[PDB]
Amino acid sequence: PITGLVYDQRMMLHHNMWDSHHPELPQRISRIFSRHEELRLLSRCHRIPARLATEEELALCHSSKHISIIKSSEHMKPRDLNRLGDEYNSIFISNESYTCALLAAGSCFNSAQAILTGQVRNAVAIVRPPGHHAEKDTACGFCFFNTAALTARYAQSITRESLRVLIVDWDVHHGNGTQHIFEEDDSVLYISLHRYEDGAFFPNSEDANYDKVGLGKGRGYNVNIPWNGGKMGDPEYMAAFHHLVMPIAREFAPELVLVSAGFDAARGDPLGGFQVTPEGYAHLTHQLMSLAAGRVLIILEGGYNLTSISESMSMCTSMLLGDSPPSLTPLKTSATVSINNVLRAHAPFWSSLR
Ligand SMILES: CN1CCc2c(c3ccccc3n2Cc2ccc(C(=O)NO)cc2)C1
Ligand SMILES: [K+]
Ligand SMILES: [K+]
Ligand SMILES: [K+]
Ligand code: NA
Ligand SMILES: [Zn+2]
Repeated sequence: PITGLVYDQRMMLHHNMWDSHHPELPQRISRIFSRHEELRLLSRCHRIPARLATEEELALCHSSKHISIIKSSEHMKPRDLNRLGDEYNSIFISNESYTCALLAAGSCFNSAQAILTGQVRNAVAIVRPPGHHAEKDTACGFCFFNTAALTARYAQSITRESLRVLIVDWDVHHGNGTQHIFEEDDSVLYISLHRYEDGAFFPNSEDANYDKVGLGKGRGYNVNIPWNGGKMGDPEYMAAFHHLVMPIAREFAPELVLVSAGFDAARGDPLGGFQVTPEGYAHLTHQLMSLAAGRVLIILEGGYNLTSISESMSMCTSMLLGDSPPSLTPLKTSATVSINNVLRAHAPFWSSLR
């Protein structure tokens, strides 16, 4: 009946030397950590130490070439960091980036280990840079290595290959890297909710549409819930959880739940354009706690309004600690259309949807 928390100020060292106001700020993690202190949540958690991921652990999901290229940035001059970062879609690199990415992943491995060895019931990881856009062979969208995907494979490496891991990705963006890593895998159920706008929203691929249901033995094990038609908020997220996320998750019966917990769908986020409230995130967390005997690890992804992310992630930790959920309209038409499209796509695979 204990909640773990991992945070290490060393992850602040990754920075954008050309644009100090770039939204993926060092202060994202320190602001969230400070809010946990202010709300007296930190003293209620068991502190789990950060560690570096090893290169062998990175190789659970990533190619040796990709690992070595990112590692090579540790001693690069500015011009070379710029050139390397520009090889990718939406990446900046500093000499500290590789270490920080290692720390984000190893923090999550230690948290998964703490849950699976029974030291804690659940945990929260206040980490950066984020992970879910990183692919086997490339960095993308602020992400170097796919922390959540690696954590699922790490968990399987200390239990069994077929350990059932649910990844719920509520960052406003599609976790293209996570989808691809697990596309043929029935051991890892990936469920993403994301703004899509028929491909107009980053990362601008039809891979994020509802008809991408998985491949081969993984068919049915990839659930994309794509939003179209502008601002969505608590009503739409609650409805998606009620009709899709929770029924599928219960049927899958995960043994571990990882949350790719971006807070860029939050009210106030300049990039997401959505209105999910801190109370909304608390309710989503509380629902997920009903799965996997409560074995839930919340991993920070995106989220760029410092006040919004600090309040939102803190509310999630309050839920993990067992606090009562806070008090919480009809859906937008396009949201009903999205949910129905996903229901039709997934009813062949999940009896709970029929
Ligand atoms: C072109 N628009 C979409 C893409 C984009 C925009 C943007 C603005 C500032 C910095 C990065 C930006 N990016 C790249 C970008 C990449 C990843 C993420 C992300 O990881 N969000 O959680 C957020 C933004 C605006
Ligand atoms: K998502
Ligand atoms: K999958
Ligand atoms: K289909
Ligand atoms: Na260890
Ligand atoms: Zn995002």
